[PDB]
Amino acid sequence: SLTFYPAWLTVSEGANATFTCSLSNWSEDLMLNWNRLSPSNQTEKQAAFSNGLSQPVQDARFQIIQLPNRHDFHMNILDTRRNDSGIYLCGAISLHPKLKIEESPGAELVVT
Amino acid sequence: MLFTVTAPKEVYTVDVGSSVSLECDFDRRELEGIRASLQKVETSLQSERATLLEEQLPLGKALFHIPSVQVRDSGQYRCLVICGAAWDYKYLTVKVKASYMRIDTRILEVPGTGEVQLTCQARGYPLAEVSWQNVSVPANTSHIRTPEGLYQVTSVLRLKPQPSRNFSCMFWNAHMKELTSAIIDP
Repeated sequence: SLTFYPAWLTVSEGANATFTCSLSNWSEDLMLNWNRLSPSNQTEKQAAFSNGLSQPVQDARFQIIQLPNRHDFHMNILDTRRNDSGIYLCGAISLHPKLKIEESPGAELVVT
Repeated sequence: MLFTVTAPKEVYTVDVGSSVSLECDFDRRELEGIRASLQKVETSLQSERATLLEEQLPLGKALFHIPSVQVRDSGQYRCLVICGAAWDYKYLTVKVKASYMRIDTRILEVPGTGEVQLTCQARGYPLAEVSWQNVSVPANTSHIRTPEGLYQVTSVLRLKPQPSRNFSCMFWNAHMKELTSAIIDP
């Protein structure tokens, strides 16, 4: 299971905002994605964490940092803008032994 | 990597008994290690109904073919593509429909009362409403589910038979935006 907290976060433009994605189980082969929801609740990939590296899709303000306990991650939006306001989640995939995808509940960001 | 998957169409509307081809596109710039799959999300296990048309993979398209779609195939799916140390996915929704095109009709005279009883019955999907054209007396309309998940809708009208009048039962399938009808001559 995955949690993504706080469920609601409100910050002023320019704030460097953080959500925390927390995994029940961490594995070295796990790949972790940070998604945003569209108006039709489609997932849209923002960044990924794989092989110890954070990789933004198209906006480098979206950064993922794995914390020392390996199971918790900070999903950081640097220098927030009003257009960042929306719903986000995290999702993890494992390939072995079988394929397994899990998603956290959504969390809402409001940037004012 | 910068690997992403996109879904050009999010909602597929499918006639029961016909195929779908569910599509997700991916970034070719980001081939041997590509793994594309489709899960039905209800848990989210890999689909046993869909066949990957793997010849489209070189074009940057994951296309999954499901033959003879049934009501139980309706719902949300997830397409997933993994490319090396990266992955992405999209959700797709299959909505199903079945026209209320075959309408069976019956006419009976009700013993004792002198009234006539008119029945229309049809199967389709989703649930149709029935009305009887230019009839003030309300009918009794009900439904069951068929083994394949369709609705069988039955409408029964009981009234004094007025001379030279035909009765028309009108099935309204709101989701399809379809009106179908049958005429009964008593």
